[PDB]
Amino acid sequence: WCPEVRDRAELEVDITGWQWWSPLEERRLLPVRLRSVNEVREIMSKTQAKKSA
Amino acid sequence: YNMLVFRDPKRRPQLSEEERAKVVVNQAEWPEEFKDFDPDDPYKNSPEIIKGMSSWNLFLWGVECAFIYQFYELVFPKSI
Amino acid sequence: DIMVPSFVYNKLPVIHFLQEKRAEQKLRRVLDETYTEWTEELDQAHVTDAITRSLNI
Amino acid sequence: MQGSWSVLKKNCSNFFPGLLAFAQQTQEAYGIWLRIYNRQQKYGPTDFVEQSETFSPDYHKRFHSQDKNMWVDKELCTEVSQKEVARLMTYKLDMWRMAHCAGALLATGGYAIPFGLFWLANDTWVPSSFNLTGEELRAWREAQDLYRYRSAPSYLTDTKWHFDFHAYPWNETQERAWDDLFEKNDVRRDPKVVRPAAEMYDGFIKFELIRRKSLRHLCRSMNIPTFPMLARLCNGTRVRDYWNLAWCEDYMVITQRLHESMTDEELYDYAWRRYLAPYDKNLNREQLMERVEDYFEFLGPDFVAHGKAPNLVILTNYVLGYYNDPAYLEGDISELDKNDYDHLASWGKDAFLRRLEFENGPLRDQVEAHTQRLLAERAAIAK
Amino acid sequence: VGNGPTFSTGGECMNTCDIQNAFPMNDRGVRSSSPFQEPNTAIYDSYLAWTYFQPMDVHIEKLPAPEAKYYQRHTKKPWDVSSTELTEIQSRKKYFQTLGYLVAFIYLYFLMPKEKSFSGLSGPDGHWIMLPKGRPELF
Amino acid sequence: MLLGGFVPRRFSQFNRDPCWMFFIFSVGFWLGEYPAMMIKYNARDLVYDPHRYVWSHHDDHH
Amino acid sequence: VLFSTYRSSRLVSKEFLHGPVMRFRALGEYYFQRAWNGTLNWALPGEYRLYAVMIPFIYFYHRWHNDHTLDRDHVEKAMIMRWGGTLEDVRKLSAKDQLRVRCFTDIEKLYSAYGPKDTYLQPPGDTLPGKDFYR
Amino acid sequence: VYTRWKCDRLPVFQLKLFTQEYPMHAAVGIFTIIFLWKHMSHCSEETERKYGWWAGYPYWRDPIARRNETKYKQMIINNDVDITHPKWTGCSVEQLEELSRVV
Ligand SMILES: CCCCCCCCCCCCCCCCCC(=O)OC[C@H](COP(=O)([O-])OCC(O)COP(=O)([O-])OC[C@@H](COC(=O)CCCCCCCCCCCCCCCCC)OC(=O)CCCCCCCCCCCCCCCCC)OC(=O)CCCCCCCCCCCCCCCCC
Ligand SMILES: CCCCCCCCCCCCCCCCCC(=O)OC[C@H](COP(=O)([O-])OCC(O)COP(=O)([O-])OC[C@@H](COC(=O)CCCCCCCCCCCCCCCCC)OC(=O)CCCCCCCCCCCCCCCCC)OC(=O)CCCCCCCCCCCCCCCCC
Ligand SMILES: CCCCCCCCCCCCCCCCCC(=O)OC[C@H](COP(=O)([O-])OCC(O)COP(=O)([O-])OC[C@@H](COC(=O)CCCCCCCCCCCCCCCCC)OC(=O)CCCCCCCCCCCCCCCCC)OC(=O)CCCCCCCCCCCCCCCCC
Ligand SMILES: CCCCCCCCCCCCCCCCCC(=O)OC[C@H](COP(=O)([O-])OCC(O)COP(=O)([O-])OC[C@@H](COC(=O)CCCCCCCCCCCCCCCCC)OC(=O)CCCCCCCCCCCCCCCCC)OC(=O)CCCCCCCCCCCCCCCCC
Ligand SMILES: CCCCCCCCCCCCCCCCCC(=O)OC[C@H](COP(=O)([O-])OCC(O)COP(=O)([O-])OC[C@@H](COC(=O)CCCCCCCCCCCCCCCCC)OC(=O)CCCCCCCCCCCCCCCCC)OC(=O)CCCCCCCCCCCCCCCCC
Ligand SMILES: CCCCCCCCCCCCCCCCCC(=O)OC[C@H](COP(=O)(O)OCCN)OC(=O)CCCCCCCCCCCCCCCCC
Repeated sequence: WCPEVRDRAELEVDITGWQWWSPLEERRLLPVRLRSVNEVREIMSKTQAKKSA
Repeated sequence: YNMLVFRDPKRRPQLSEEERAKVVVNQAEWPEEFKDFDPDDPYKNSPEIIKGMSSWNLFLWGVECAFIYQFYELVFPKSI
Repeated sequence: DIMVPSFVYNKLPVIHFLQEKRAEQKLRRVLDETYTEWTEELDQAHVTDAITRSLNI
Repeated sequence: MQGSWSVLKKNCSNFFPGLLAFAQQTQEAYGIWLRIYNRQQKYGPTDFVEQSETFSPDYHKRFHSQDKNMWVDKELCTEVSQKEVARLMTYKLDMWRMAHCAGALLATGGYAIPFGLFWLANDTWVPSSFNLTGEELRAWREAQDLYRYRSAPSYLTDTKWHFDFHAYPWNETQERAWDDLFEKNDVRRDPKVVRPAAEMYDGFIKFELIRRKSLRHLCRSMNIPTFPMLARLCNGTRVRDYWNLAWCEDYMVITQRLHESMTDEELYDYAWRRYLAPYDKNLNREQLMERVEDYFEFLGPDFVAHGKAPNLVILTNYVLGYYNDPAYLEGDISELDKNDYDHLASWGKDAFLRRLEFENGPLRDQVEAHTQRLLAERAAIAK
Repeated sequence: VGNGPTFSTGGECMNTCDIQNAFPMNDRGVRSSSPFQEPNTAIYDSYLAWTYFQPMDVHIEKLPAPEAKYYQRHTKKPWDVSSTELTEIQSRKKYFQTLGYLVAFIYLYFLMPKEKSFSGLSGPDGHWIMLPKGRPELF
Repeated sequence: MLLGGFVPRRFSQFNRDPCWMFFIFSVGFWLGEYPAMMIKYNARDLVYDPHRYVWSHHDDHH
Repeated sequence: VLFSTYRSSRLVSKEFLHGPVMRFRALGEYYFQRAWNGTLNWALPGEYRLYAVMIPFIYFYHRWHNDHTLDRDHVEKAMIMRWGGTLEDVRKLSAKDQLRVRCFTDIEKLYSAYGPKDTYLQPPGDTLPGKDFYR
Repeated sequence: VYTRWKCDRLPVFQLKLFTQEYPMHAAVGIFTIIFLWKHMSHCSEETERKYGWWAGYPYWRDPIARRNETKYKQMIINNDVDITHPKWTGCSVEQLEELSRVV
């Protein structure tokens, strides 16, 4: 019932990817999180200014 | 505690002292198996697997098995 | 029967976490691209002015 | 695809007509290749004709270099048409498989006959010429697509895992390109967003440094026979030749806009030879055109300007991403209401399990407080 | 609550492992033993520390069942075997293997005599094989 | 790896788990075989083989 | 075409011997599939009870094999060589005599290198039979 | 998705493992097996007597002699060998009869 994880793990192991830690990808994705409303307001203002100019 | 090399695991505390002090203990809700619970002897009140079968009885059973293993040929020897 | 299964089982948590983060990233990108477009329409005052001029006033 | 008796009968019936058609195609393709080779030798760059050597920086092993050993003949349309190039590519695939089978036959004498029976029972490694009707051709294409589905995910996973484990992207745009490159075919990938991955991987690995296992996976995904694989510079040469022909045809089509005038079936075949459009997807002309335009966009303006395509590894991954179907999920959600460890219910809980339940259960705070207070009292008494 | 197992840990403590970030942290500050959220995760201190999760009866707001269209993916292939089917196959195979190994162990350690016994009462003394037959010219 | 499990606090608790019951039975066998050997092999009526000097492993391996 | 290379080609139904298999898996899982059962390279588990149960059983069956199959050969050789050099000569004795001889062999085994050497070295002047008794 | 370990059957996975994953190791192992069976697959009767028996060679019945006797009897009977031939004995049949009458 979580097929993507299963397929990725099985393929990684079948291609000699035994290791179970990926520090680099985690570092790229660790700080990802849904933004707050104020952050959304700031981003929308930035986009509107960019479109205007 | 330890029994030879086997050490009894201990649960790490998770509550702080302030929160812990506010906890009200009610042993009435606890199961009869664990009342007056003691970390140094948590299985004192635990039920026996077989009623009336003591640890010493099993120890003596093993000793008797050894005695049989060593003495049976003395009483019922067999030819080559 | 023993080794590959164990290493797959070890892999599962990290992959699950990374895929959840990836989906959150997709949702965040979807939200971030939304901007309200305020359109500008010809002011009716000029229309009124042109109407007056047509009257020869 | 697994072998079957029906396919065995089909191939046995069409064996000799298939051989005759293969011989005719061999003559035609030899003519086409003679024209192309003469043109390459006459007008080719000095490095391409002289076969300049490019060695790895670690073990100094020679391999084809994309920039030097690959050349796009922009003026090939004068001598050779697009259809001739497609025919040559198809014949190259069929000839590769036939040559491997013939080598096995010559090596093992008459002992390859049962292996031949196994071979004719499956359409995976038989030539296209063995199909004399539309239904047979459809089944053969289905078998090829099945093999591609079987092989491609391993290649994609190899590439992605190696890069992610041993390296990370430099900038955010590269991160986005890398992440979106390996998405499933159910979503549409923007070639402009994905292109920087080519330069990033050129920084990591070029086609001249491709490893032998990754090469084996790629050749599997391209329906290229791999046994005997041998050194990596043989199937590597096959891959280089096939993609050089594909790039020449792509330049011809882009310059002459032939795909717009190309018919539906020919367009589908053109996309298929690029590993963009599976036949089992039942794509229409709109989807085929979208995929072909995305492929051309991924090639980039520099391809037309100078005949330089992006990194071949990344290009192969991008095109094979269309065979990376979403992971299968079958079964109604109601199945999640069941239990998996009912067979253990008869065993119950032992003393240790009861202790764990008591300590970590809803009464955990009370037990923790009582235990800590008792320990503190005992420590105070000891002191 | 039942006695069933949970997501395997390997006897590891997730608050100090190399992939600890992949395990969610609860209010008490104890990282979960699984990618799932666990409220009552604990740590036990033997010679080495190990994390534990005790199953309990907890109610969770259940989102209504979606449609099959939005979560079913019919990309199954003839070579594909599901994890449940694989588990069934391996369970049966290991059951039969266990029976065979049990029989073999019994025969070896309680019935099979050792070869080349001094008295000759038990076990074979060896013999020759592949001897020529019907080849008078050989001699 | 010796991480956890039932651990009886003293002898009397070995009967609180079947596995430790079997363990204590085995320990009883182990320790009680020694007194049996003491009694059997230090018996008054035990007699050395008269023909013990006829043959020995020492001459065989030599 | 004759045999499938894929494990998916089933030879039996999914429900074949479901119950016994579930019982066997219940036996396997109850003690092993636990957080504290962390193995060291799959060979050394973390559950104490596994050691407590398996060490005695292994020792018991190994000892039974050694006593009834391996040391028996040495005992029989001693009996044969010391009492005629032939199996029939030994069988000419009574069960009690064989018991005495075998227990003397056990004595010799227990002494090993840490004991008196008169058990195999004949002191000068001893009246007991020598090595050439049966020759 | 397809994986060799999960989808292929055991013999197929074995062949794949020892042909495309550890082929050199398999080749070396086969070489060593051939060497062992070509140079370390013989045991003389004296060696068997010295070390070939758990408690020692039981000279009182000489099972090696019985084994060789059975071997030679079987060979002679099956192959129809005339052990009285001059080459085996080094003398003519008449000389053999004369010797038999003498002794
Ligand atoms: C009787 C003796 C037998 C001896 C034992 C043999 C044992 C078996 C071993 C295999 C033998 C060959 C089998 C037949 C192969 C078919 C012919 C062929 O080469 O096909 C092209 C094709 C070339 O592949 P490629 O990757 O495209 O080549 C890249 C080049 O850059 C390509 O260059 P390019 O890009 O410029 O393109 C050129 C292309 C352009 O042309 C075209 O595009 C037109 C098509 C041309 C090729 C058509 C091939 C058709 C194949 C099918 C034939 C019908 C089969 C019917 C089966 C059913 C029958 C009932 O034309 C070519 O393909 C020319 C290739 C070069 C010629 C190779 C032949 C050399 C040997 C023959 C001469 C021998 C002389 C002996 C003199 C003796 C003196 C004492 O061949 C292959 O697919 C390769 C073979 C695959 C199997 C390999 C197995 C291992 C081999 C190890 C050999 C080691 C040495 C021998 C000792 C072995 C000890 C263990
Ligand atoms: C008339 C025709 C036209 C003319 C002729 C034309 C030319 C024809 C020839 C060329 C054809 C080429 C294409 C062939 C394609 C098909 C290949 C194939 O076999 O596919 C698998 C094929 C099924 O294919 P499929 O179902 O279509 O699936 C294909 C998929 O795509 C799956 O695909 P995949 O890629 O996953 O599968 C690949 C798989 C292929 O492999 C397999 O799948 C394994 C096949 C065998 C499995 C057997 C399982 C059953 C075992 C039973 C055991 C006995 C049971 C008890 C019997 C009791 C009987 C009383 O793995 C491999 O490729 C491994 C390659 C290994 C290479 C080995 C190289 C060794 C080199 C040695 C080292 C040298 C180093 C250098 C040394 C240098 C020193 C100087 O397998 C079978 O059909 C199984 C047949 C089993 C037969 C019965 C069992 C054996 C019977 C033996 C009888 C012996 C009698 C004599 C005894 C005498 C005693 C004294
Ligand atoms: C639980 C227990 C179960 C039972 C277990 C049984 C016991 C097993 C114990 C040991 C197992 C491991 C042994 C490993 C040994 C070391 C291997 C090694 O070092 O390999 C390095 C290396 C690794 O191979 P690779 O190319 O890198 O990739 C291998 C992958 O498997 C390629 O995979 P891929 O995915 O990349 O490609 C897949 C696909 C890709 O598709 C294709 O490639 C298209 C189709 C290609 C067809 C074949 C083309 C061949 C072209 C000519 C090759 C050169 C010939 C040289 C001259 C002839 C020498 C004899 O290829 C295939 O489907 C190949 C089908 C082959 C089917 C045959 C497999 C063997 C089954 C048994 C049949 C023979 C039984 C004999 C004994 C019994 C007799 C009564 O080997 C080679 O370079 C291959 C050289 C092949 C030379 C020819 C064979 C020499 C061996 C003696 C043959 C004797 C024939 C006797 C006939 C009958 C006489 C009565
Ligand atoms: C049942 C059949 C049994 C058969 C047994 C025979 C052996 C197997 C047969 C063949 C099996 C099929 C597969 C073979 C391997 C394929 C390799 C491959 O993929 O190559 C692709 C490759 C094509 O790629 P490419 O891009 O065109 O060029 C490669 C790049 O240059 C690559 O660029 P790169 O960057 O890699 O450049 C480096 C490259 C550069 O090399 C090349 O690639 C160039 C081609 C090779 C040149 C080799 C000759 C070098 C000069 C020799 C000078 C000797 C002087 C001695 C004077 C003595 C005076 C008394 O490699 C080297 O540097 C290696 C040099 C060789 C070093 C040899 C060291 C040996 C040490 C010996 C130790 C002691 C031994 C024991 C004691 C002995 C004494 C008591 O193929 C070749 O280049 C040539 C392939 C030749 C295949 C072998 C043909 C076999 C013919 C057999 C005939 C006899 C049969 C007897 C039968 C007996 C009864 C059964
Ligand atoms: C119908 C079968 C094929 C017929 C022939 C076909 C055409 C020819 C094929 C190729 C011939 C190669 C010739 C030699 C090339 C160069 C190498 C060399 O120097 O060779 C020396 C020598 C050959 O002598 P020669 O040079 O021809 O000249 C004679 C000299 O005068 C002798 O001078 P010497 O001083 O060297 O003599 C010492 C001794 C030297 O002999 C040896 O050292 C024997 C070495 C055997 C190597 C086996 C390689 C494969 C190993 C696979 C992995 C096994 C792992 C461990 C498993 C343990 C538990 C089973 O020589 C012999 O007496 C040779 C007898 C060889 C008999 C081979 C029988 C193989 C049985 C395999 C059983 C596998 C059971 C697996 C059960 C699994 C169940 C789940 O040994 C070998 O070549 C050994 C390899 C033979 C391979 C044959 C083809 C594959 C196997 C087919 C039969 C399979 C039967 C399965 C039965 C299953 C029962 C349950
Ligand atoms: C190719 C033969 C050509 C000539 C015709 C021979 C017909 C003989 C009569 C057969 C009657 C019983 C048939 C029963 C069904 C057999 C189905 C079968 O072959 O399945 C193979 C099966 C393993 O199947 P699996 O690999 O898991 O996947 C199969 C799907 N691809 O494997 C098994 O489970 C084993 C099943 C064995 C069944 C008996 C096979 C006997 C074959 C004898 C051939 C030799 C000639 C016999 C001539 C007889 C004349 C009277």
